Amino acid sequence: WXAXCPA
Amino acid sequence: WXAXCPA
Amino acid sequence: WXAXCPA
Amino acid sequence: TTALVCDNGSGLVKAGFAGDDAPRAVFPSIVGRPRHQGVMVGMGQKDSYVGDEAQSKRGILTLKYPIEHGIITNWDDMEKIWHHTFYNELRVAPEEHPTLLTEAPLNPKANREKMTQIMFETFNVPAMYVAIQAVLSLYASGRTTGIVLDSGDGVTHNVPIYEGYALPHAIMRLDLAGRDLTDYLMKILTERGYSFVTTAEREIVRDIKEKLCYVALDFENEMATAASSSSLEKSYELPDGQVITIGNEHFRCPETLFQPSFIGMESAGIHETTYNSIMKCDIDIRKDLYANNVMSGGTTMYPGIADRMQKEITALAPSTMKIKIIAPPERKYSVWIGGSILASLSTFQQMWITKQEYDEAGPSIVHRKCF
Amino acid sequence: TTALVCDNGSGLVKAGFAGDDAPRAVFPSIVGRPRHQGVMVGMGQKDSYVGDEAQSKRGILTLKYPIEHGIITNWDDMEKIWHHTFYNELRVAPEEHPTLLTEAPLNPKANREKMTQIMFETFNVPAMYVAIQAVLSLYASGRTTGIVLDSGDGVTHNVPIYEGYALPHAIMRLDLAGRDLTDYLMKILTERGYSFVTTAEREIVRDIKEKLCYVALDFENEMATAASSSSLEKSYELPDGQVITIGNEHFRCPETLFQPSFIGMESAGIHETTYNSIMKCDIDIRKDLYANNVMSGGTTMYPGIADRMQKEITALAPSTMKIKIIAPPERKYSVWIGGSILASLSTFQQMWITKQEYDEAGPSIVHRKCF
Amino acid sequence: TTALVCDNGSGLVKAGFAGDDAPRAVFPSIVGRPRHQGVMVGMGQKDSYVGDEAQSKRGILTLKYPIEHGIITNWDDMEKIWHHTFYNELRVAPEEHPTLLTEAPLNPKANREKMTQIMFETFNVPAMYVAIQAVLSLYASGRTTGIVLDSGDGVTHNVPIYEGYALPHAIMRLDLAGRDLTDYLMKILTERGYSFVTTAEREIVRDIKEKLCYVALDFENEMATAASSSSLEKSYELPDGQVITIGNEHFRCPETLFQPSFIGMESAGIHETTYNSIMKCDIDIRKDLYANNVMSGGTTMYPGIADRMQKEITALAPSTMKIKIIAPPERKYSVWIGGSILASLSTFQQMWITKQEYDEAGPSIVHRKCF
Ligand SMILES: Nc1ncnc2c1ncn2[C@@H]1O[C@H](COP(=O)(O)OP(=O)(O)O)[C@@H](O)[C@H]1O
Ligand SMILES: Nc1ncnc2c1ncn2[C@@H]1O[C@H](COP(=O)(O)OP(=O)(O)O)[C@@H](O)[C@H]1O
Ligand SMILES: Nc1ncnc2c1ncn2[C@@H]1O[C@H](COP(=O)(O)OP(=O)(O)O)[C@@H](O)[C@H]1O
Ligand SMILES: [Mg+2]
Ligand SMILES: [Mg+2]
Ligand SMILES: [Mg+2]
Repeated sequence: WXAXCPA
Repeated sequence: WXAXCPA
Repeated sequence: WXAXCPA
Repeated sequence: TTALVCDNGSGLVKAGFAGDDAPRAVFPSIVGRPRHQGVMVGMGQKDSYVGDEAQSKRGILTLKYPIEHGIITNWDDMEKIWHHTFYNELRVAPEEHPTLLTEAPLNPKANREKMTQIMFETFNVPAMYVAIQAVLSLYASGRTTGIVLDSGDGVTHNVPIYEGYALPHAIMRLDLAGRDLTDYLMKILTERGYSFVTTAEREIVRDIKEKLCYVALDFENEMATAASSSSLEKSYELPDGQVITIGNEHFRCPETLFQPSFIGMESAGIHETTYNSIMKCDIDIRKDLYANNVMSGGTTMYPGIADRMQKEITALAPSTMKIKIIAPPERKYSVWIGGSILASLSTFQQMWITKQEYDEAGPSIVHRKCF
Repeated sequence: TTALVCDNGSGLVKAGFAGDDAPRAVFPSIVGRPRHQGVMVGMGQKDSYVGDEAQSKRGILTLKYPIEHGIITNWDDMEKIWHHTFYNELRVAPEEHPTLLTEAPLNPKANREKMTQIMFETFNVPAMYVAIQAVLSLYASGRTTGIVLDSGDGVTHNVPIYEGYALPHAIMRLDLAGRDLTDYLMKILTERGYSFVTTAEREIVRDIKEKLCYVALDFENEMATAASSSSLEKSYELPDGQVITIGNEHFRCPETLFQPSFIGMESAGIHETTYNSIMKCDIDIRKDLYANNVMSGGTTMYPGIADRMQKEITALAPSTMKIKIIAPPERKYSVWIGGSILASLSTFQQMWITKQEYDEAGPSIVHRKCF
Repeated sequence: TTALVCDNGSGLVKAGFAGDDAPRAVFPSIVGRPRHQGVMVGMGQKDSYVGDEAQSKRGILTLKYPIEHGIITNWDDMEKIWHHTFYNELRVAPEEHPTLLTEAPLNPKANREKMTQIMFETFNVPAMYVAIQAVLSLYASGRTTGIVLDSGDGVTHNVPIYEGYALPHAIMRLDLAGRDLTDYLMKILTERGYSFVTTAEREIVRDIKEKLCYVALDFENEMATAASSSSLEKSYELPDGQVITIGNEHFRCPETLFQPSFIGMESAGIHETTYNSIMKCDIDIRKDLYANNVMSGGTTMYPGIADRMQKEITALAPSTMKIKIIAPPERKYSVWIGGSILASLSTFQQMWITKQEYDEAGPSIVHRKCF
């Protein structure tokens, strides 16, 4: 992901 | 170690 | 060699 | 000519033409690059091995999964994997066959839009489609009502559907999946004495989890039995030849699904998320949702997972309600089978995203059809 | 009487009573055995020298470290080292003083259990304890929140703690340490003319690395400056009297910490592992983790390591967040200082593993208290 | 015209054009100078004999090997040997033919750069290359994966290669070789009595070692049998005409390879170093490395060395792993054959170090191509 978690 | 790496 | 061993 | 379904999973890419009963080619979603010196000249060393070739010689490669947790991260790596699939596995020119792809629910719109753009511009597919994986799993199951637990490799989502009317508000998405279980197994195999750190060693641990791991009916009793010096001790042979012995690690790794607090995750287990998703639906619906539980994903392939989840749900659900869990033997390829069924439907042949439709709305028409 | 803390490191055993501000005795964790003929008779020639005496006459000995990467390998050698410590360095009878030890995180249950068994049976310590080294380093630093980088001689772990609640899922352990840096320095000191192969020569190379080696702020620019025939050239005097000259080797050896690919290790550098461990905690925690970075271990004693890692993390971390690295002058004995502080706490006096609690559950009760 | 390969060994210089299946000229790497007076005038006693002529009249010479332990010590003598080769053995002007050399791993940047400079300035070779001997041995073996044990006369290295990607961190180099074995045989021939102290007598001892010495399958049993007054007693004839009898000395001289403690060396035997090098690679590589062991050099020409090494490795390696040792009959010229194969490759024709590339970077561009 972009915010929260990686991906 | 026992498996992986020596120790 | 230069240090350690001859050569 | 004929549509082809390319289910891009988070670790196993499955591709094959529509109408078949099984994927034609299944290879790991791995792109590996050389790590050591290229001393030998003239033998034919490529700069990047993709797919089964990458795993064949993983001892000199740094494998990197383009998809993590159901989201593509390295778009060049995904272009490489898609080209390798289309031109080496199916051995077809993608300029003729419409392509159907699968995406997990509750995913960034940028991901799916960029996927459509790269598949529609770099290649020349005359049409394309993106469908939710659990909907395809429900299609493969042959029914029309039920709650699907598609515990993939990177994601574990849960889409409840009644009479074909999916409820896009009880959809629960969890980030626990096969990759996290493999990482936890790597972390807890250390306790016995084996620490697998490199990516190839991670693949070895994944193989160990695939071969030996299983879910106990009751965790506390199984742990006590294992600690009481019982026969619950299997042996695995590493590629180097030396044999490792696994104690209670082989039923502690898949217990993370029912207890995400093992890896410090706030969310509840898969059984509790399924019960909550069933609860969030209408009251008159769950009479069928309880009795039409559907499983998919090769992670949902642990021995005894079905009985454990049935017991947990029956404990959570009212006592006077029949809880039936459907676990077909083809759970690993259920999403692909459903995709092949859907792509061959006569009614679905109009819901494609044609090139004329794409060229007028840009890489944003993919929101015309969202499940 | 009073508890004594015996931090068993991977090359430097530190022991001393609790309440003191510095270890009483620090000697190498080396057990040396004679290698040549015992020609002279009547000299009191012992069959195994342990500790400082082993290093004093290392020219006729085959030094062997019982610990490799924070792991006990030769249990007879560790029994010898512990007996030598308790009966020659502290000069106490261990049957009275409870003993506190330190163990690296993600270490085998077998190793720690065997250590507890050998101390409770061979010696008669009325109580014992095993604590994570990073926790003791945080205790010594005087704060309660932060991320500890304890880069010892054998292991380099990283335990993030917020408000005293350590997160046992962002703990990253690396096998790069002072021993591997010494081996790499031996390998690259070849390139100038220095073939250190024997164990005594390994100790000489370790001394060279301790004295001259340092971490450059920028690696490529430092390589350019060194190769441009600049003044970056120090001289060292070997024990036999011959002076050696070191060029760029003295800042390439400790760069392996930030680039483990130098010795063919897939894992990323210490800065990248620290950033990953910080990002593996909760989002609201890193406000203090970035600003409370803590260093320990005398390897972290390379000149300029703090500035280099601060620059690397600031490059990795968001630009609008303060990155502070704490490098106390007592980094070498930080773990022992924290252990002495903890063993003297009034609250900790109940968390001991008494002999009564040991003689009931066997050498497995130690998992009552794991950090 | 055509490239020529001049493998500069530590006692046997092998030179010849590329594409041939065998070296054209093989002569000892010996530079001899007169030692006695010159009472005879007109006999043409030169001031320095080099090559086969030096060994022909070694009775009045003091032979001095320019290369010791694969390291050039006397550069004037090395220039003399190179000139003698190029102008008497191959009988070709070196200003036209590109030259390929062999150098041991973990060998000088200093001496290798000096050798490049001396061949680019004293001679006018339009191109030059320096390659690791073990890589050339692997080329000659015809395979692309394996672990090479090139036990030369001055050095004994071990370079493991998988799929053409050598791992430059498991490369183990040992200083035990044919010269040290000859010195040990010289020292232990004193037991039965025959002791050789001059350089010509050292050559005689080398001939004895070449002819009679062999490696026993089990050292203890063979020693007991020899000490039990058995038939293990060979006879050799000295040049003058007197016959010496060798008892257990002939199978004790090459036992130093598997037991370097005989001459007070801390390092382990060649079998143990090979096993350690195999273990230092990745876990998934060892399956092929165990079954693709490659031997080269001539101290590996001892009868029964392959069986002894296979037995020792199989004892060390896991029981369920196939251990195969490749010992081609052309082990003596394996490095030269590999060099001839490599210099004739079409892909290698661009990896040369041209004179234009040399005149811009000075005697330092050789690090453009390091194996
Ligand atoms: N026999 C097995 N036992 C346990 N897990 C398995 C087995 N076979 C495959 N898996 C798991 O299946 C996952 C890959 O298939 P799947 O669950 O369909 O996900 P994806 O399609 O995203 O790769 C991985 O997590 C893998 O470890
Ligand atoms: N001044 C120094 N410069 C570089 N390294 C040092 C220095 N002082 C100590 N060390 C390193 O510290 C290590 C030993 O102390 P420490 O880091 O606490 O580890 P351990 O307790 O496991 O022996 C060795 O790797 C040693 O080389
Ligand atoms: N048949 C043999 N028996 C014993 N030693 C041999 C034999 N053939 C060669 N050697 C030894 O091998 C060495 C020369 O060959 P090699 O090991 O390839 O070294 P180099 O590369 O210096 O020529 C010398 O030590 C020589 O005595
Ligand atoms: Mg899936
Ligand atoms: Mg420490
Ligand atoms: Mg050779």
